[PDB]
Amino acid sequence: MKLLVVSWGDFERWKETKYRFGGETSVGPSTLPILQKVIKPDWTVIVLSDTIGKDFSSVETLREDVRNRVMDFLDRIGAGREVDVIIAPGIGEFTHGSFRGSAMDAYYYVLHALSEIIPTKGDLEVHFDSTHGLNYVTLLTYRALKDLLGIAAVMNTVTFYAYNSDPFVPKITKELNINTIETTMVKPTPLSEPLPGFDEYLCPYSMERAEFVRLKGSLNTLKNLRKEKKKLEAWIGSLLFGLPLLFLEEFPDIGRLESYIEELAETWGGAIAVNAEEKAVTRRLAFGSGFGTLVKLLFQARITRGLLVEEPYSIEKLYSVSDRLFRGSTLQRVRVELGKIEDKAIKYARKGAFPRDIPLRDFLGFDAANREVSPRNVLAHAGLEANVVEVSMEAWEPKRPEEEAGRHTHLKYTPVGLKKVEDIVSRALKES
Amino acid sequence: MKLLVVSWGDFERWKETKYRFGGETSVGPSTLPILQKVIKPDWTVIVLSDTIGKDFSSVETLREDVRNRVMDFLDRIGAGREVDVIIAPGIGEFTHGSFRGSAMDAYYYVLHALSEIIPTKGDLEVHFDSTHGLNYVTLLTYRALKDLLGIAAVMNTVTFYAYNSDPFVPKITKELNINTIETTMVKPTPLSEPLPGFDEYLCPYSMERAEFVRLKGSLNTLKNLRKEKKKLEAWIGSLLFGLPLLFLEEFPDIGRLESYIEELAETWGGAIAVNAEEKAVTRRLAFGSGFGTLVKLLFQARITRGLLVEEPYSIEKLYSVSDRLFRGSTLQRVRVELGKIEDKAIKYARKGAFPRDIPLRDFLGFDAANREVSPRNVLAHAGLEANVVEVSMEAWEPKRPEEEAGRHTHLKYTPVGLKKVEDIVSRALKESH
RNA sequence: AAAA
RNA sequence: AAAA
Repeated sequence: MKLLVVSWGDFERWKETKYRFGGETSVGPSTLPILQKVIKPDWTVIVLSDTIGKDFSSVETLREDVRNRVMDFLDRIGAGREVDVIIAPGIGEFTHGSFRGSAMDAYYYVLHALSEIIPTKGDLEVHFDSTHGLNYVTLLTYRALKDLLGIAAVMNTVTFYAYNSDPFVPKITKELNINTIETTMVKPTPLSEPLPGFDEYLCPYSMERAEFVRLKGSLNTLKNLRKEKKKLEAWIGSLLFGLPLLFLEEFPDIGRLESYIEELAETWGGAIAVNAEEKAVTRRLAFGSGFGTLVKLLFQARITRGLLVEEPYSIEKLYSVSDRLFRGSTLQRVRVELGKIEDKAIKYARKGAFPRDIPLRDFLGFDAANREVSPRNVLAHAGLEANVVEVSMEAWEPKRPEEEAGRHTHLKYTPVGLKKVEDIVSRALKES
Repeated sequence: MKLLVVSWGDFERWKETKYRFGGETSVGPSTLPILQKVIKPDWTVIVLSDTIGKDFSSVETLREDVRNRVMDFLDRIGAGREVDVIIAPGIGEFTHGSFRGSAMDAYYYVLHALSEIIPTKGDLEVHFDSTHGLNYVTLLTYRALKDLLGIAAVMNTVTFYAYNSDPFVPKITKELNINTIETTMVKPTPLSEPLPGFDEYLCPYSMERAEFVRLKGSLNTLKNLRKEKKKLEAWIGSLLFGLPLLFLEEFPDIGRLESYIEELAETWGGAIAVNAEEKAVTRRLAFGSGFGTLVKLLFQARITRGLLVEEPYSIEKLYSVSDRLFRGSTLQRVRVELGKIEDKAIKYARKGAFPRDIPLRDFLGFDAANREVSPRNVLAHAGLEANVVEVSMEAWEPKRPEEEAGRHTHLKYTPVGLKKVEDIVSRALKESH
């Protein structure tokens, strides 16, 4: 699936010019037609600054005013139906109004918007045009794209192209080439940051500190993350460190994460004070890093949702999860660890024993006086530590035990063992 | 070490205004003086475009023109002269003259320039200003900056701050606030690229096929790299996959890497045609991804050179190297592998046994089942695979051998063994890309 | 070329 | 420690 993203400023002030790109030529005031003609994208995203808004009655009359004039202009040069328009929150003192807020709200807002548009299934071919955006909006849009495509690259092949035209110089211009300024095959980069302190999800820009303590107290998100923070960090660690059984058991509730983000989102929007006479928007809450982390976490969950197999969690299923999720030395580590448990299960099967609800240490046949659960042993053995995992073999009549054992041997963490592992993986994620 | 990097356009076109930043305030046409007042950097880097220069009698009269005008502008404003100026190869047809070539030249040029500036020892606090920058130069400077800092963050703590001022609107503007648009603890990202084909180092932009083929065919770099490729990729993989013995045995020659980057950079430089009459700069050669990879490879080697030692490689040495290079489950896996060989050395020592030039499989006491060398076992055992490693125990008189065996036990790849590991690690680096 |  |  091919995707085109473009960073736009004040699209009206652009002049009639012609553009060359990929054995084609075009005439008009923007690059989008000839980009759409050569690239043939399955979908197009237009990131604009809201600061081009003129009518200041409220927030919906700014998001509307801007969307009216955008859709007018896309008709003028024929950009078709397959188009999403992200009106990011810009800032500054302009001719037709004022806009005050955190500069970084544009990143978090566009991160959030992109994370609902970019597909979570199949391979991605992403095309980015920086020709006519603001310096900071184009930079923040770029970083927001790469942050999400990095997570997408875990499960799928992701290629990224960035474009920019020859500079438009008004007095001496004949035609502007669309120069390719980047081509990269995007590296798989799973979420590798903990969830921050419960002060870094929404922050007060121009809100009184006593009023903040009031609204922070009413948000059900921060109270529900008080419980789940450690269970979610355990899942983040599962991908980063190669713990396939922890990946499955700690798999987050996607409906629940949707609702946390929706609440922080509409809480932010509802703190935007619009004065129609002073012509001045004021975003009194700013998005914190924690909002970013939840959006990246939800995106990583959607990307990997296909790998959440039905219980019980057998060796054959853990191999299958691992083969999709991990690469390099991590994948081979996990395969040797599962292979060890499988070979033991084969030996048992040949003797006609099928141990049920046996600690992994007893299954592998360990000495006593090594029951302490260490970081080293949890991370070095793909999270399959001898003192925190319980093994079960569902009894069957073997014919080819070397093939059957993997399907019939099931692993789970003991309730005590899962809390120790959560603590270890969460701590290791914070020391990073 | 605090570093300020600043993306600039036509500084002569900018209007006088006021800037707010970190409690202090500033009158002037540029953000740099207040950025310096508040951040108090140890060194400042200004990144701007060739396309500002006005003298086409030579390519070196064109850079000293831009440099002189930049030096004069720093006098006009409060800014100090403690600065490096990077004049990147820009594109476009302007009134004062024309500039043609690959747009991606700016990326590779700035990457190269920054690799010679960014210190390869100590922690790094990096501050990046994009207010005055032009779109592509700023994206490409940001990109090149992050790519090098990611390699730096393997050995040292690196923090990245990014700034952009409120947008400027004529006469409405009283004071432009300088916003922080990024604050990042830079993740350790070792190089995960193979060296590409000999098509992708220098390419012809505007040059006859035969003249290019002559220039390409004159490069010592491409001939040497043909044979050196696999050892360098084996080294790249050692950082990525957690193979501490391969890191030491395959540590590249910095002199040769320096030599390859100088040659390709001079070939590119010398292929710039400056037409004095009709005011035109044509860069007849373009940099390829291969140039970028080499610049990054040398930077990573400079960053890690402090870990290298002479040929006898002890378990204690592999421990201390691993604890600097590796993190997460990769580090913990390496320590378990070393721990196993250490614990076997302790056992041997208590018996008064000190085996020499013995295969690791015989050292650990293995079956005759599996002699084949597989990617699975090479990558899962931190490259310490039983059929490619030789153990040597330097004889001593033990008293507390649990603490003594580490220094007196040494690991070597066999000549056959090392070639098997080079293939597996090289192939795995190319399959993972 | 601080809204190609 | 069936390369724990």
